[PDB]
Parts: sequence; structure tokens; C-alpha cells
Amino acid sequence: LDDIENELSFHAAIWLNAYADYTMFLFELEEYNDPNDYLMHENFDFFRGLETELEELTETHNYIPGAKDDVNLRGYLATQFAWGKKVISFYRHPADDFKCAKATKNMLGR
Amino acid sequence: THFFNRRHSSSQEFIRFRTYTEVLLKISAYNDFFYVLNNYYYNQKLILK
Amino acid sequence: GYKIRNKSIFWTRAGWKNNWHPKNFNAPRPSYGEFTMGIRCRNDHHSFLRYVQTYRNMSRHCKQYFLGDKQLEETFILGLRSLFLVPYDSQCLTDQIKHGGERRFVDQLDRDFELISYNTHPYQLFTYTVRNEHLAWKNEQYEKIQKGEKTFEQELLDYLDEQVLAEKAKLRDGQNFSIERMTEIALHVFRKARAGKVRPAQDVRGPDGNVNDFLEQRRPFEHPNPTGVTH
Amino acid sequence: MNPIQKAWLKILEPVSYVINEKMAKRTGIIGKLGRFFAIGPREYGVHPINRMFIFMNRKYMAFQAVALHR
Amino acid sequence: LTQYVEGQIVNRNQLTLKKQEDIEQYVLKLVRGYFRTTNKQGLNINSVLQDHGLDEFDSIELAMQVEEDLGYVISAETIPVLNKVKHFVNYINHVEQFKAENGKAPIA
Amino acid sequence: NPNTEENTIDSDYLAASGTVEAEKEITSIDDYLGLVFAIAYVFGVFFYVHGWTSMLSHAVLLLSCYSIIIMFLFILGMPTLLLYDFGIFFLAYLKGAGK
Amino acid sequence: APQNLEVENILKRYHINYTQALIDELVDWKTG
Amino acid sequence: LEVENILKRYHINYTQALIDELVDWKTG
Amino acid sequence: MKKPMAKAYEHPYNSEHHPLNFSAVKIAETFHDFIGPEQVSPHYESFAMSRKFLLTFWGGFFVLNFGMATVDLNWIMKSTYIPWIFWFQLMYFYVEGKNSMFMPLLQRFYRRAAANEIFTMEAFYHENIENKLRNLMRITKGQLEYWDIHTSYGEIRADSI
Amino acid sequence: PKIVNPQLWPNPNKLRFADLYKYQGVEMKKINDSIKNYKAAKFYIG
Amino acid sequence: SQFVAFFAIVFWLFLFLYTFFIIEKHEDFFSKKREERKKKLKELWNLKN
Amino acid sequence: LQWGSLAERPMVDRVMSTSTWPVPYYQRLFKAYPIREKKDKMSLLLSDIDIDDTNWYQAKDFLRGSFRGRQIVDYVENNIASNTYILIQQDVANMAKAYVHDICG
Amino acid sequence: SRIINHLRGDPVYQDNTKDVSLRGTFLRGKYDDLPTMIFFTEACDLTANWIPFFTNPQYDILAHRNVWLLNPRNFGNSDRHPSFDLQEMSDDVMRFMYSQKISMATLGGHGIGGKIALAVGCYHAERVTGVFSIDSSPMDQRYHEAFKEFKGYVNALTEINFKTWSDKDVKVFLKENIKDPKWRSIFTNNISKNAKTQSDSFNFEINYLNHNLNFNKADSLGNWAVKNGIYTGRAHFIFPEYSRWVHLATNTLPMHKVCARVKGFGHDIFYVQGDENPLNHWVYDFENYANVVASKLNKFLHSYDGVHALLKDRTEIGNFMIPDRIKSRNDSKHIYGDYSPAHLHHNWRFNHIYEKHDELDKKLN
Ligand SMILES: CCCCCCCCCCCCCCCCCC(=O)OC[C@H](COP(=O)([O-])OCC(O)COP(=O)([O-])OC[C@@H](COC(=O)CCCCCCCCCCCCCCCCC)OC(=O)CCCCCCCCCCCCCCCCC)OC(=O)CCCCCCCCCCCCCCCCC
Ligand SMILES: CCCCCCCCCCCCCCCCCC(=O)OC[C@H](COP(=O)([O-])OCC(O)COP(=O)([O-])OC[C@@H](COC(=O)CCCCCCCCCCCCCCCCC)OC(=O)CCCCCCCCCCCCCCCCC)OC(=O)CCCCCCCCCCCCCCCCC
Ligand SMILES: CCCCCCCCCCCCCCCCCC(=O)OC[C@H](COP(=O)([O-])OCC(O)COP(=O)([O-])OC[C@@H](COC(=O)CCCCCCCCCCCCCCCCC)OC(=O)CCCCCCCCCCCCCCCCC)OC(=O)CCCCCCCCCCCCCCCCC
Ligand SMILES: CCCCCCCCCCCCCCCCCC(=O)OC[C@H](COP(=O)([O-])OCC[N+](C)(C)C)OC(=O)CCCCCCCCCCCCCCCCC
Ligand SMILES: COC1=C(OC)C(=O)C(C/C=C(\C)CC/C=C(\C)CC/C=C(\C)CC/C=C(\C)CC/C=C(\C)CC/C=C(\C)CC/C=C(/C)CCC=C(C)C)=C(C)C1=O
Repeated sequence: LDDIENELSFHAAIWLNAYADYTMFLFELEEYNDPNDYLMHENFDFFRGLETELEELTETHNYIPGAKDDVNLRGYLATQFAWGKKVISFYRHPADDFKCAKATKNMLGR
Repeated sequence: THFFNRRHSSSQEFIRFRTYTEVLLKISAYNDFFYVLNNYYYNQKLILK
Repeated sequence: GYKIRNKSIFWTRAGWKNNWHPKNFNAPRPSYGEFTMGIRCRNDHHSFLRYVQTYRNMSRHCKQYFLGDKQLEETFILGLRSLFLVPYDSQCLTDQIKHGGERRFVDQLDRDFELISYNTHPYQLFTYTVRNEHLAWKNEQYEKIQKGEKTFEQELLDYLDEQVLAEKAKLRDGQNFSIERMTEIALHVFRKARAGKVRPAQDVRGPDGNVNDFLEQRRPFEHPNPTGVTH
Repeated sequence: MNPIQKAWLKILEPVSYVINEKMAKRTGIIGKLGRFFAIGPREYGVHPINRMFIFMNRKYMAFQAVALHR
Repeated sequence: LTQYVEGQIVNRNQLTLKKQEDIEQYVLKLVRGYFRTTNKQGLNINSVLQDHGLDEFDSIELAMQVEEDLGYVISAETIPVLNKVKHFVNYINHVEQFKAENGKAPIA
Repeated sequence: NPNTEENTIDSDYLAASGTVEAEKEITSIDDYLGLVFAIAYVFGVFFYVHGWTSMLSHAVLLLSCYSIIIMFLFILGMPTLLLYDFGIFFLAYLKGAGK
Repeated sequence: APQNLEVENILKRYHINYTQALIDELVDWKTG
Repeated sequence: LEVENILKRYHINYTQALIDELVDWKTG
Repeated sequence: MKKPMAKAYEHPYNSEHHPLNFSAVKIAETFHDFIGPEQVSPHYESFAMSRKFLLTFWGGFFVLNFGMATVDLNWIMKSTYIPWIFWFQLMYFYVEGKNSMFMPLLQRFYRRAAANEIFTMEAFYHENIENKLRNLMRITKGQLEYWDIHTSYGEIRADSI
Repeated sequence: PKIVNPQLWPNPNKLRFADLYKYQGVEMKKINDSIKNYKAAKFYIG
Repeated sequence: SQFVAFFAIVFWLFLFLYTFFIIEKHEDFFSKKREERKKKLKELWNLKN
Repeated sequence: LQWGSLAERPMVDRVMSTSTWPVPYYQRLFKAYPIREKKDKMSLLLSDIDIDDTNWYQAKDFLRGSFRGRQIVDYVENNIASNTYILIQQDVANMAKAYVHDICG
Repeated sequence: SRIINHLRGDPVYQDNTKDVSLRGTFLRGKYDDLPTMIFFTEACDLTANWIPFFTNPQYDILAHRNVWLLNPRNFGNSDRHPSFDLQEMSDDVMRFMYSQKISMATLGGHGIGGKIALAVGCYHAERVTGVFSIDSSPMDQRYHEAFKEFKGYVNALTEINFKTWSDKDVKVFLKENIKDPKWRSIFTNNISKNAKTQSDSFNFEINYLNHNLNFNKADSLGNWAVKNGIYTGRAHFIFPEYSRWVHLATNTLPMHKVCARVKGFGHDIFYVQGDENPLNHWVYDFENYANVVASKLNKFLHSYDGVHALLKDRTEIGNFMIPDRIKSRNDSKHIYGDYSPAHLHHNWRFNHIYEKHDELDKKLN
């Protein structure tokens, strides 16, 4: 009995910690209003950590927008009517080059 | 693009995984209200039933 | 609230939500031994071992500046794993990436480690800043306890413990003191305590209980408006 | 606030006593003159030229890091 | 030879096992000391690390700790094959046998 | 506000439409992106993009006259560097097997 | 207070979501 | 049908058996 | 309570005013320090609409000032005729003619429509994220139902005996 | 240095209104960070 | 027309004729790691995240 | 320390202001942000992340602050046969069978 | 019982437009002293239909303010007067606030009730903290198809003579003439029997309303006259995406035309994302529409309602200084500078909170 008494206690402590996460977010969200009427650097202060992730993209020269985002929803909204509709491939760096070249018995590598 | 995706690209039919910054902010950047709410939950339910 | 109405929002020329192999003209084509004279290719089978060594490097070179903080080392490991587990958990089919997703992610992590070896990675500087603010707040609580004083967090817990007893002593018809009821009690105390930080409690009125604070106020003479005109 | 403004405050300390203590709290023309020329920290004392340099320096420096990191 | 421990510089000491019973005790203490290990008392010599909440990346952290305690230089090619408690015990034995026969550390 | 200011809307989406063309697999976009800017002042004369350089020198088309020379030299060097990448077998990459 | 328990138990058996406003209205409907 | 009307206002799906228990509760 | 650590590592080359790494966020802060904050007006009418007569005077004063200074204004007008005709006939279609002739060229419109939808999503950010959490709070509460059952097992065992 | 106050109006309480007194400090804090760069650059410039 | 034909021939068609990408791979450990990782998170997906 | 009345709300919520004619024409564009300080507030990125390793790690951190919590942590990490610390209850098998083994006496 | 308190009275036909008293339901808030909200239902609509909305624990509106579900004149329980002038109806609310000892209140409305709420802010801006209008706009709606149907239903409802017609005759007449299901149900619930089973009658004054709608002139409830002026305070507008009453194409412009502080779409004017459905006007019936309206209402009451015009939100109260116009203060020896505007207690006129806090302030010094 004491084995599940301590098992269900830690199990509740895990999901009570997740419950406190969601609760404290809705509590902090009360001070956030009109995301369209904040300055650029103040909106990034509410979402602390976004400036750091933005610095990692810049310092590693991942300046292709949405390359390290799994769902580049912004990339899809921008290309709804684009010719050759496509989004950037995942984790695509602007400096990598995987081009190959072969010589065959035929011309032009065929 | 980064500001919009990290705030609007999540959906309920998929799992949102925690990034490096979100790990450090939850564990080493919690405020006093978060610390109280967890110990308040633990004392009332796990200790005092 | 608001949902995207365009049903073709995730459509690409390569399929639905395809961000692993975008459709281009110069598509990959096979090679035949008998017919190939020479080839210039950079792909190899070294990405797996490079993935293992990059983790060991990024983990060990970052612990150099942790000063032996055991809780910070374990927190960093959880954060470092979230960065290495991206290709295994993402919606993107990382095994179907154009020219080898394994090589692409390995070269991406090497650029991160290069910044790590110089202690200039923005994740490192962010960890030092976050930990210093956390230790300053823990040292403040420790210095108040050594003085026998009560911390602000302990006074909230004791105040919340007594409000629960009061609310459950009147709750006799029902006997389910749910987590929903407990939360709104703590949140109401939090809102009054949060407003009390900018306006402390002077009298019985409590934290932020003075109406005179919200009458017309002016900037002090020694601190005028520095950025703009006042009139 | 900058050290040059603090250096002005040390020199103008006797002048600050004549205007702020004596003339400012009087009435009439002498009062209006003292309240107008009151000595202290500057309202709208920001220097836009100094701020213009800091902005262009940070913006041009981020360009240097991209162009040099090849 | 010195490292920071909770903000204090403490001299790091190295171990020399040279005995089968001591290697098993060290590996168990090593794996139990890891903060991600589950069911620490159910851990034995034939315990798969996967059954205790450990993945490929946790084996790297464990191998990194072996280099700290024993002074080994473990190559990246050896780490991904350490998936059980028995694998760590046999690898430590092979390294001690190699240095006792060849007089040098294995290739790193 | 990047969603209301049309100056950043135009520049952001335009830059994103260009960098996504790295999927066309021309070469490292980090390399030829600078050449695109110089080329944009050769053909951009048709759209008066050189207007902001009117007072920078005694020639309004100074940057355009240099860019056409840069465009010619670096395009001429692209096939030369490609043959260098092929190696000594470079003739087999072009014509194939002899007869 | 006692009439609140009578209605709440009735709504309990039908596993119907109930609010204090509904009970207050039903109780007021009984006295009215 | 006052019992039916208040239930309708709250948008609660009500069965016929529930209405009778409520009417009997008031009348009884 | 254990004595915590005194301090973490302090980077010798990173400060808040001179951050080591670069991003548009720090450039944004230096930019708004330069242009200053929003110049809020306390009046009931705008400055231009209250001084239309006075602004008309200074506007014409500087026109006459330039006109009185420029003795050769007719030479500037004639020297401007060819570029005025040339650049307007060349760029008419791409600016205005496209709206009723051969091709629309709706590239710039597509970017406005995408931004208008993103603006709307940001306006409903609170509602969308609150609906996402309600599903997570539903899952979290569903796991907490097991601890509520075990707490009553002691009462059941007491009454069962 | 001390600034003479005409005392024509009472200043707000620092505890009740803390934001009104912060700008002066963060401004000098920026200058102190710049001086650290000036001093550290003595050997490079020299 | 000459603007499109210039870049479509000098860069696009030219590099299509003399360069290519291979279809054969030398390593495929991402596919097998994702399958094993998916079995590890089966219980969480059952909660429908 | 003083807490005031639990029944009341902060005074900021109760203070109000009304308009009159004439009214300032100016429409505020952005919220003022003169000093870049947002201390004691948690990041809004921590919004809808699923359960993960950080949950059981932070649970142990807060549990180890109490006597009863220290007993739970040491027992779970030692005497519970689970391949993960992310405990998910989807069945009452271990709960019911642990009750039948105890209710016999 | 405790939360739901509706004062009982009898409608009195008044010859003087100033001797008109309004009745309605009062909903007590969760907390002791909260500002009050006065909400007006749609024309010929029950106040009780909004009780589950304002008493929903999920929305938790009563945690912010006390709610008065008030009926306008000639509607429900209030006094009857043939005039429907928005200025006269606005003065009714001011006498209600006085008799109830309310210094200032938030105003809300649905449909035509939104026009009434906004009119009170136009005529008494100093007594109104904000206006929250649901599916309405200060515009002439006499030619909207939705209003024409309502105008047609009221006209057909004048044919029924309660003395001669039986109950079965009325039920058949309503099902055949009133095709809209919601308007049909609302009009049935307005039918009530007087004491001593004298006869049946509508709760609203059908004669006075029909003449107002049938005349179709400036005083009609569908019309918004220029005489009403401009509202100077905080105003928030919310309406369905496909609403028959507010068309997103042009019906937003009247909001900028009448409300001086409205910034525009996405800030003070939102649309609820929904489908085309003629019943989407009644947002409280559908949870999708009600959830968005409640969240936007909580955001208005919490951060934007009763905040000075030149302040962004309530967060700027006490930390944002507003510029001052020169020669605007009586003190001649006044150094002009920026100031933070004064915000007063919500019922400072009828309580002594300023006198009590003055004495507590002297004990400190
Ligand atoms: C007016 C201006 C004029 C000029 C303008 C243009 C300027 C041109 C400059 C361009 C760039 C030049 C730089 C070249 C870099 C070379 C670097 C290097 O050395 O790397 C080695 C590299 C080869 O190595 P690899 O390919 O990487 O791999 C090798 C294999 O692994 C190896 O496999 P393997 O072992 O099987 O191979 C066997 C072996 C076999 O080789 C053989 O065939 C053997 C030959 C027989 C030898 C004799 C045997 C005698 C036996 C006698 C027996 C006696 C004994 C008898 C018995 C005695 C008994 C006792 O082959 C080799 O390995 C040898 C290859 C190396 C040859 C190097 C060729 C480059 C020389 C260039 C000379 C000029 C340079 C000037 C540059 C100055 C700056 C501009 O060489 C090259 O890559 C050459 C690339 C050249 C491509 C560029 C061409 C550009 C186009 C130019 C013409 C444009 C025409 C159109 C113009 C239109 C107007 C614009
Ligand atoms: C020694 C003797 C000589 C010296 C004697 C001393 C004389 C000193 C003269 C100075 C006079 C006192 C200075 C007071 C402020 C400046 C005057 C003024 O009107 O500002 C108020 C006016 C806004 O006042 P507000 O009513 O309080 O604003 C309410 C809303 O926020 C505003 O925006 P909203 O859209 O929400 O509301 C409607 C808005 C609608 O109006 C607008 O918003 C204008 C839309 C234009 C913006 C579109 C983007 C184009 C500009 C982009 C940036 C370009 C500059 C930066 C790039 C190059 C970098 C160098 O305002 C209006 O209703 C009409 C505005 C006034 C009528 C049109 C103004 C035309 C002349 C002023 C501009 C001059 C341009 C340069 C020509 C001079 C040659 C250098 O400011 C402006 O609109 C922009 C002008 C900024 C100042 C620059 C010019 C300074 C000198 C102007 C002197 C008078 C004109 C002389 C030339 C006339 C040629 C026809
Ligand atoms: C492959 C592309 C074409 C190449 C041909 C040569 C170049 C075209 C010259 C003539 C232009 C007329 C066609 C209008 C093209 C408009 C495209 C456009 O401007 O982009 C809008 C587009 C988005 O704007 P949009 O409003 O959505 O576009 C739709 C249009 O508004 C309108 O909406 P839409 O859906 O109707 O457009 C569909 C498109 C369909 O196009 C196709 O599908 C191509 C046809 C299939 C291939 C046929 C070519 C075969 C080539 C191989 C054979 C070559 C042999 C050579 C020798 C052998 C060498 C070995 O256009 C057509 O339908 C063409 C039919 C023409 C109607 C003719 C009716 C009779 C007219 C009689 C009077 C003519 C008076 C004309 C006056 C003089 C001209 C102004 O932007 C982009 O796509 C950006 C990416 C660029 C795409 C690739 C480059 C294509 C050229 C774009 C211009 C440069 C953009 C890049 C720089 C941007 C600034 C930095
Ligand atoms: C003026 C400010 C600065 C501006 C700088 C330039 C901005 C450029 C903005 C992006 C435009 C780039 C156009 C690329 C092609 C886009 C269309 C496409 O992908 O084709 C799909 C097309 C279109 O298919 P689709 O399905 O997407 O659209 C079809 C159109 N409808 C829908 C109407 C039927 O499909 C093809 O397969 C055609 C392949 C032809 C490819 C021709 C490309 C030639 C140019 C590329 C190489 C240029 C190298 C230049 C670098 C120089 C370095 C020194
Ligand atoms: C190194 O890398 C680089 C950067 O860093 C990243 C850049 O930012 C940049 C961008 C450059 C900038 C943003 C700077 C732009 C500046 C420009 C265009 C011109 C600046 C001009 C001014 C500020 C005008 C200054 C006016 C004067 C000097 C004249 C009036 C002053 C007088 C007469 C003072 C007399 C001077 C002396 C006695 C000299 C002694 C020096 C002193 C500091 C003494 C000061 C004394 C007192 C009492 C204050 C580049 C190009 C770069 O290469």
C-alpha cells in the first residue's frame, strides 16, 4: 500500500506542477494586452527567451526565416499565391551546398 | 517570422516540445508566485490531503 | 478565437506540409557503376559519430563555466537534449530531407559548438544571467532566514493555509474542495500581493488600499521627463 | 544625467540657491523669472545626436558581423 | 586535477579498480548517481539502461563520467555500444587488460 | 508593428521570397546574395533604383557601371571554378567518353 | 439552504451540469 | 411549462423524466 | 534551508548596454531611444489644422524664398522636362496601368493580405492560447482524478471493518 | 551633488512611485559599461 | 523576356546540365531513431497531447 | 504583515475615470516602455507545452523542500519499477491490486 | 436569492417624460466593492436570457463588476411613455443611478440596446466609464433587412386582441406570421397574464413601439440621429463575422464617426469568427460566440474600461505622465509639467472613502 501511496503522490506532484504552469501563465497573461500596440523590444521582453533564440539564429548565420521552425506557418502565409509554392527546408543553412557532379560515358553527365 | 511562429504555430493535435530557453526559464527563472502555488498544492493535497 | 480559413494553407508543390523535400527542377537522380567514370560528392557516413562527439563536446565545454552547480548541470542536460532530439520528434520527416538530414543537422550543431568553445553562445550568456538572478533571490531568502525573519513566500503559504481552513469550515453541504477552488483563492491573494509590490501596505487597508495614490500626481523636481516635452 | 551635468551643478550651487531658494518661491515678475530659470536636472535633456550614433553604430556593426563572418 | 564543486575548488581523485567485484560496484554507483536513472534498486548487472529511463545521450553522459573518475579517454566510436551495465563492466576490463598487455591506452 | 507598417511588410516578405529560392539549388545563397545586390543595380536602372546615389559622386550611374563589370567578371569565373572542382577529369564531365 | 440540496441531488442523478444561478432560479421558481 | 423554460434559458438538454421530478418537487 | 551558491559565472565581455551578440531587438531599443517616445499631444485639435493660415504663410514664404533666390528657375524647369516625361511614361504600367490593363501584378497585395490575417491572429492571441490550454488543463485534471480516489481508500477500509 | 528644491509641490513617495526615480540611474549605468570598454582597449589602442 | 532568359540559362539551365544530386545515401539513422522515439512517447500520444 | 480584506480587490481595479467634452484628439500608438525592466514576471512562452522531463525534475526540487516530500522522492527513484519518471496513469491495475492485497486483513 | 435580485414593480403610464423609473435585475458580484455595469437587452427581449451569461463560472464576469440587467422604458417592467427619444431614455438611467446611489457605471448593450447604452455615454459622459456594444453600431438601420423583419413582426403583433382571441388562436398566429424561431420564442415569453386573470398582454408596450417603428422617421429606434453627438469615452464593439445587423464592409465607419477614442479594427472593434446563420445575432445562445464575447468583455472591464483617454491601458495608471496645456490651472505660481490624471473611486459621491482615507493618512504622518 505504501508503494502506491508514494507512487500516486509523485504522479500527482508531476501533474500538479503542470497545472501550476498553465495557471500561472493565465495569471501573467492578464498584464499582456493588445499585442499589436507594443514596441518590438517590449513584446520580446514579455516572451523572454525569444531574443536569445533570435541571437542564436543570427550568430550561426541562419538568416533564412523559419528554417529552424518545424511548422513555418509564417512561411506558408507568405506563399499562398507564390509561383512554385514552396517553403524552406528544415534546418536549411544559407551556406551549405550539397551539389554533386559526375562524369559518365555520355555527355553532360548522363 | 520567429516572433509569429513561436507564438502561433502550435496546434492541439501535435506535441509542443520544450526548447532550451524554456527549460532554463521554468527551472531557474520561476518567480515567487510560482514557487508558492506548487508548495501550496503539495501541502494541501499531498500532505494535508 | 481565430482560425486560418484557407484549406490550402499547408499545400506545397511537393505535397501537404512538405518542408523536408521541396520540389525543385534539379531533382536527385541515381548513379550506375558501369557507366560512371568519376564523381565529386561530399556525402559520407561520418554523421553518426560526429553526432555523438558533438554532444560530448557541447556538454563538457559548457560545464566549464557552471562552477560546479549541480542543479545547473542537470538543467543544462535537459536543455541540451531538447536541442539534439529535434530531428527525432519533429513533424518534419527528417529521414526524407533533400540531401541527407543527418549531415545537415550535424553541421548545424558544429556551428553551435564553435560558439560554445569560445563561451560566446547566446544560450550560455542567457544561462549565466538567469542563474545569477535566481541565486540572488535564493541568497535573499537565506539571509532573512538566518536572521530568524519570515520570508515573503512563507507568509503567503501560511496565509493561504488559513484561508483554506476558513473556506472549508463553511463548506459542509459539499465536501469536494477541488483544485479549481483552491486556485482562485490563491490567485486572488496573488493579484493583491502583486499590486502591493508597486504600492506597499501601510495600514490595515492592506496592499494597494489607498485611494489617494490614484489622485493627480506629478514627477518629482529632481526627476523630470527626460525624453520629451511636458507642455 | 552625465558627469558634465554634475560638474555644472557643483559650479552653479550658489546660483541654484539664489534662483530656486529665493527667487522661485516669490511672487510677481521675480517669481515668474525664478520658476522659469530653475536649476536642476534637465527636462527633455536627452541628446539625439548621441542617440543617433548609438543606433547607427549598433545597426552598422551587425552588418559588419555578417559581411566578415564568411 | 582540480574542479569546482558547488563553487569550491576541490581536487579530483582518480580510481584504479583492477578487480571484477570493484568494477561492478562502481558502475552501479555510477548509474544510480545519474539523475535520470529510474528504479535504482532494481538495477543489477544484467539491467538494460533503456528499462531505467536512459537513452543514447544518457550513455554519453555516463561515459563522460567514467573519463572523470578513471582518467580514460573514450572514443566516440565506443560510446554508442554501452547500453547495459554489463557493457560498462566489460569495457573497463578490456581497457585494463589492454594497458596491462600493450603498455598504452587504447586509441581514442 | 511588423503587421501594420507596410514598409517592413514589403521588405520582410520580399527578402523571404528571395532566400526561399535557395531550394532551387543554384549554389550557396550566402555566396551569390551579394552578387544579386550588384546585379540589381544593373537592371534596376530601368526602375530608377539608383536614384539614392545621385549625390554620392559626379556620375549618377557610377555604381551601375561598376556592377555590370562585377557581374561580367564573376559570371565568367563561375565556369572556370566549376572546371577546377571537377579536377583533371573535367573533360569527361563535359563531353563524356572518347571514341 | 435546504431547498438547494433537494434540487442539487435531483440534478445530480441526471448527471446534468448545474450552476448556482440555475439552482437559485429554480428555488425562486418554487417559492414563486 | 415554467420548469421547461428556465432549463431552455440555460441551454441544458433536459429529459421528460427530469421535468416530472422537478414538478413533483414543487407540488409535493 | 541549505546555503545556496554565492553567484554564477559573470561573462567579462557581455553587458546590458553593450551586448556581445547581435539581434534586431537591441537595435530596436537604440532606435526608439533616438526617435524618442511617442509625442502625445494634449490638445483637442491637431497642430496643422489649428494653424492652416499660419502654415500657409511660411509655406509660401519659403516658396518665395527659393523663388527669389533661384534667378534661373526657368532653366531648372526646362532641364526637368525630359526626365519627367521619360520616367512617367516608362513606369506608368508598373505603378498604375497594371490595375486596368494586361496584367494585375498582385504581388504587393498578397503581402498586405497575409499581414492583415496575421494582425487578426495577434488580436485574438489571448483567445487562441486560452483554448489550447483548456485542452491541456482537461488532460491534467484527468490525471489528478486518481489521487482523489486513493485518499478515500482509508475511509472505505475504516467503514468496511 | 545636492539639488536645491523650491518645494513648490511635494514629490511622490519613492515606495509608492518607484518608476519615476529610475531613469537617472540606468543612464549612468550605461556610461559605466562604456568606460569598461574604454579601459579594456588601452593595450589595443596603445 | 531577355531578363528571364538570361538568368534561366546562365545559372539555372547551366547548373542543371553539369551538376546534380545523388539519390543514394550513406547513412540512415534518423529513420530508425524516430521509430524508437515514437514508441517511447506512445503513452503521451494516447492522452492526445 | 497586513493583508487587508480578502473580499476586496486591489484599488487599481476600483479606481475609474470618465470623459467629457472637449476630448484630446490624439490616439495612442504604442505603450510607453521608457525603461527596459520586466523583473519578477515569468515568460509567456511557457504557455501550452505538454508534459515532459522538466515537470518531474521541478517536482523533486519542490518536494525535497519538505520532510514528507523527501520521503516520496527517495522511494520513487528507488522502489518503483518504471522505465520513466513521466508517470501517466491510464489504468487502475496497480491501484486496485494494491488494495486487495491490503484489505484482506 | 442572493446573486439574482430583481426588484418587483408595476409599469406606470406617465404623462411626463421625466417621471419614468426603470426596473430590472441586479446581479451581485463575487467581491465586496466592485464598480457596477448597466446592460440593456435587445428591444423586446428578456433580461433573464442574459443571466446564464453573466453568471457563468467559466466567464466569471461577476468577479469584475456588479451587473444591472435593466429594461428601457416601454419594455418589460419599467414605466411606459410614448416617446423613445434617446436623450429622454438616457436621463432615465441617470435617475436610476441616483435612486440606486450609483456615481458612475459601465454601459453595455445588445443590438438596439447597444445604441441605448452608447447614447447614455453621449449625453452623460462624466457618469459613464465605458461602453461595450454587442452586435450594434450608431447607424441608421431603418433599411436593414434584419430590422425590417423585427419591424414587421411588431406590426403583425398589433392585430391580436387579447380579449377576443383564445390561447390557441395566439399560438397559431405567431407560428404562421413570425417565421424566425428566436423572435417567436421571445414574443411568446413576453405574453403575460395580469392579476385576477383579467386578460393577457405583452410585457412591452406594443402600441407605443409599433408607432415608433411604423412611422420610420428620425425618432425610430432603428435610426441614429446626428443630434446624439459624440461619445468621448472608452468604447468597445464586438459583432459576428456574418451579422445581418452590422456589415463589416461599411458599418464600422459609424463607430469612428461617433466614438472619438476608437482606434479601429483589432483594437476596439472585433468580429467573432463564425458562419452565416440568421440566429448568430443572439451570441449568448451559442458557446462559440459567447466565449469570445466574454473574453473580450473581461478584457475591456479589466484593462480598458474607466481609463483616461491618453493612457494605453490600466497598467499605465500611476506610471505614465500626460502632457499639460499651458494656462489651464488656476494657480498662477504653477510650474507646468506632465501629470498623471486622477482616477476616482467608482462610487465616491455616495461613500466617504476619501474622508476615511484622509484620516488614515494623517495617522501615518
Ligand atoms: C592568356 C591567358 C591564358 C590562360 C587563361 C586561363 C587560365 C587557366 C587557369 C585555370 C586554373 C588553373 C589552375 C589548375 C589548378 C591545378 C592544381 C593541381 O595541381 O591539382 C591537381 C589537379 C588534378 O588532381 P585531381 O583531379 O583533384 O585528382 C587527381 C587524381 O586523384 C589522380 O588520379 P591518377 O593518379 O589516376 O592520375 C594520373 C596522372 C597521369 O597524368 C598523365 O597524363 C601523365 C602524363 C605523361 C607524363 C610523361 C611520362 C613520361 C614517361 C617516360 C617513361 C621513361 C621510362 C622508360 C623506361 C626506362 C627503363 C629504365 O594524372 C595526374 O594525376 C596529373 C594531373 C595533374 C595535372 C595538372 C594540370 C594543371 C597544369 C596547368 C598548367 C598551367 C597552369 C598555369 C596556372 C597559372 C595561373 C593562371 O589538377 C586539376 O584539377 C586541373 C584542373 C584544371 C581545370 C581548369 C581549366 C580551366 C579552363 C582553362 C582553359 C579555358 C579555355 C577556354 C577559354 C575561353 C575564354 C575565357
Ligand atoms: C529666417 C526666416 C526663415 C525661418 C523662419 C522660421 C520658419 C520655420 C518654419 C517651421 C514652421 C514651424 C514648424 C512646425 C512643424 C512643421 C510644420 C508642420 O506642418 O508640421 C505639422 C505636421 C503634423 O502636425 P500634427 O497636426 O500635430 O500631426 C497630427 C498627425 O499625427 C499627423 O498625421 P495624420 O495623418 O494622422 O493627420 C493628418 C496629417 C496629414 O498630413 C501628413 O501626414 C503628411 C504626409 C507626409 C508623410 C508621407 C511620408 C513622406 C515623408 C517621409 C519622411 C521624409 C523626411 C525624411 C527623409 C529625408 C531625410 C532628410 O496632417 C495634416 O492634416 C496636414 C499636414 C500639414 C499639411 C501638409 C504639409 C506640407 C508641408 C509640410 C511638409 C514639408 C515637406 C518638405 C517640404 C519642404 C522642403 C524641404 O507635420 C508633418 O506633417 C510633417 C512635417 C514635419 C516637419 C518637417 C518640415 C518642417 C518645416 C515645415 C515648415 C512649413 C512648410 C514649408 C514648406 C511648404 C511647402 C508647400
Ligand atoms: C515562364 C514565364 C514566362 C516567360 C516568357 C518570357 C517573359 C514574359 C514576357 C511577357 C510577359 C507576359 C506574361 C506576364 C508575366 C507576369 C509574371 C510576373 O511579372 O510575376 C508576377 C508574379 C506574381 O504576380 P501575379 O499577379 O500573381 O502574376 C500573375 C499575373 O499578374 C497575371 O496572372 P496570370 O495567371 O494570367 O499569369 C500567368 C502567366 C503564365 O505564364 C506561363 O505559364 C508561361 C508559359 C509557358 C512557357 C512558355 C515559354 C517556353 C520557353 C521555352 C522556349 C524558349 C525558346 C528559346 C530558344 C531556345 C533556347 C535554347 O502569364 C500568362 O498567362 C501569359 C499569357 C499571355 C497572355 C497573352 C494574350 C494575348 C496578348 C496579346 C497582346 C500582347 C501585348 C503585350 C505587350 C508587351 C508585353 C508587356 O511574381 C512572381 O512569380 C515572382 C517570381 C518570378 C517568376 C519567374 C520569372 C518569370 C518572369 C517574372 C518577371 C520578373 C520577376 C522577377 C523580378 C521581380 C522584381 C525583382
Ligand atoms: C528590387 C529589390 C530587390 C529584388 C531582388 C530580386 C528579388 C527576387 C524575388 C524572388 C523571385 C525569384 C524568381 C525565381 C523563380 C520563382 C518561380 C519558380 O520557382 O519557378 C517555378 C515554376 C512555376 O510553377 P508554379 O506552380 O510555382 O507557378 C505556375 C504559375 N501558375 C500557378 C499561374 C500556373 O515552375 C517551374 O518549374 C519553372 C522552372 C523555371 C525556373 C526558372 C528560374 C530561373 C531563375 C532562377 C535562377 C536565378 C539565379 C540568379 C542568381 C544570380 C547569382 C549571381
Ligand atoms: C570601427 O567600425 C565601425 C563602427 O563601429 C562598429 C561604426 O559604428 C561605423 C559607423 C560610424 C558612425 C555611426 C559615426 C557617424 C559619424 C559621423 C558621420 C560624423 C560624426 C560627426 C560629429 C559627431 C560632429 C562632431 C563635431 C565636432 C567634433 C566639432 C565640434 C567639437 C569640437 C570643436 C571639439 C574640439 C575637439 C577636440 C578638442 C578633440 C579632443 C577630443 C575630445 C573628445 C575632447 C572633448 C572635450 C570636452 C570638453 C567634451 C563605421 C563606419 C565603422 O567602421
